[PDB]
Amino acid sequence: GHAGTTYIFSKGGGQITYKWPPNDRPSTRADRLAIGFSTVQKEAVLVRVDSSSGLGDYLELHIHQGKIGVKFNVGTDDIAIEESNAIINDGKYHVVRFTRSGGNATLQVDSWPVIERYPAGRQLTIFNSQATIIIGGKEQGQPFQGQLSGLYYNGLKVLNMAAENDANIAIVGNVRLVGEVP
Repeated sequence: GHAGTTYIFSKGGGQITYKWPPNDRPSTRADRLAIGFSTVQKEAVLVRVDSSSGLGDYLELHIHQGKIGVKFNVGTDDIAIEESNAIINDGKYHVVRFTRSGGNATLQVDSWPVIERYPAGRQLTIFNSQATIIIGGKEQGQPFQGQLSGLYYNGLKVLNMAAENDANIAIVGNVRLVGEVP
């Protein structure tokens, strides 16, 4: 079930943006991303994390032809990792956990076998100077429809922050906070 803070993204789509303060853009050797979701779409971007202007570095969580996947870049190539064995756009709740460690990565859904990716060509290590976490895919032209919950990225429980009106968060379009239980 949808755990913690939760948002519905509906018809038309919307977007939740976190902006690090200018002087506090982190650079990491390793990344941990986890998010609960539910949707029936074939195509959508759920979470995208971008490095500042002038750098190519990015990390993107998306659904392509029904399957959840991450694609990322740290100076070298685009690296894709995907759970290709099971459609995940069946409208039920699923958790996806992503790990990055240099150019290598892992991905796990609910509790299916862990998927490992090791780019055969050697990659750089650092996600440089992270500037924004964008949630909802509205910008990248592939807007999410459904529920997102329990977003975790490198310490930052980004959905809870939005619910607490963190000064560094901006919410736009058809995005609504799910209330609490009785």
